[PDB]
Amino acid sequence: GMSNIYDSANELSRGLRGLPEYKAVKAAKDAIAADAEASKIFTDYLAFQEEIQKLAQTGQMPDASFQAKMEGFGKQIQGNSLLSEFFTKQQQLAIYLSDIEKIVFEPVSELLK
Amino acid sequence: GMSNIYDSANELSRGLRGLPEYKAVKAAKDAIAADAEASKIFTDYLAFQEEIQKLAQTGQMPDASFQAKMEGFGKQIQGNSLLSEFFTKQQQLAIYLSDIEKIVFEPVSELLK
Amino acid sequence: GMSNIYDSANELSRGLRGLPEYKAVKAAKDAIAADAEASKIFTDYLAFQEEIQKLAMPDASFQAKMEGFGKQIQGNSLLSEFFTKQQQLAIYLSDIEKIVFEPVSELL
Amino acid sequence: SNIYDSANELSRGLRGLPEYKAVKAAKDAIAADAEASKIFTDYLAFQEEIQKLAQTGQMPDASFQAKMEGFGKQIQGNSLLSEFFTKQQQLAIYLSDIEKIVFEPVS
Repeated sequence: GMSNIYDSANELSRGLRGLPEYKAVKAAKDAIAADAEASKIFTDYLAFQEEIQKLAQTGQMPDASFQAKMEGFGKQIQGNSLLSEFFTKQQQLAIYLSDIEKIVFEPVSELLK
Repeated sequence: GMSNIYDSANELSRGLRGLPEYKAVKAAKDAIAADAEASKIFTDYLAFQEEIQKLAQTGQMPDASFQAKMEGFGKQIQGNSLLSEFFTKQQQLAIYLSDIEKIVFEPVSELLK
Repeated sequence: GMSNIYDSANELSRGLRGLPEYKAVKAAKDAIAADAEASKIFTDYLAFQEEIQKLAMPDASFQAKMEGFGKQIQGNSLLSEFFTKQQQLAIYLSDIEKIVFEPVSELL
Repeated sequence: SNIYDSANELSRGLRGLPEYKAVKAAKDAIAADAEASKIFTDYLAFQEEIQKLAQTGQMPDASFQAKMEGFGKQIQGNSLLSEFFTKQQQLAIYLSDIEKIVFEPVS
């Protein structure tokens, strides 16, 4: 009953970790970590995440510094094979997980109505 | 392959629907839709929640007005037994839902944190 | 042009710090800092702020916890003095912000 | 030297900044061009999106990074947008300082 929920959650989990797209993102993270150059840009993009929370108090007008700074980081990612691999594999996975979400939480949607 | 992932996602939703906890929130939510006044407080509460979580991106505490508002909603909830039955029962369902979140969906998102 | 902006800015800054409403709030926050009991409730309440992020259906757990801190606040005089005063100040500040940034508003 | 007087004096100084004047000029020009205006409107909708994405703790994904990259190209390829985004950086320093100096010591 409760066991059903956790049995199915576990096998759904295992199944997703078996996807070539999961394998690829994880291997890609490991390759960023082994690479000085990739790793440094990743760590800085990570640190840039809080500048995005700044934005959303200080953001009625378009923030030109932010634009340039985010765009800069973008171009660094595109020019680094390890980083663009990570983000494109991550994106493919999040696409697939989003359709699984829809199935899994349909009984909850039924409760918002 | 992606077939068996879908089978597992479909099986997990069934389990959710099999939870007595799920069953109890569904009965509570319907009893609220039958009542025109519990619906209005419920509707009003939901808009108040989304007001609260707009403070999520300012990192500011809820002030005396939000506190005053929540006191009000809390009196309305406790003195309306359709509302109080739903709130008590949603808490019990909530644990399962956040467990599913945790086991299945959060890991892909964490790739970005 | 620039010096002007910076002088007016200084003047307004010192003016706001000299408002009785600003002082009332600073004195009330200091009183919390000096009361071991209020200090802890306040700290706890600060820590509940990461839970309104997690607020990413009505969350019953959240309403109860939030309702709970509200009552802890109304039950503590130092806390209920801080929040009341802080609100009075917030209305001034917001008035002033409207004036100062009206030229930016026109840009939107 | 009361607060309303200082706050009014301060906003009039803003109006007087060449940096302000240069941003108003570039916003109005943009207002009068359908091309530039829709990108502006879209960019702003996208800022909102970044802002809401923000609070999740995540990095912007490949898709957000690509949206940003698209807008970058559009701003750099459109003259009225280039003028605005450049003049906005310069004004931003003054707006920030006012925030820093006036408001955060009482908030």
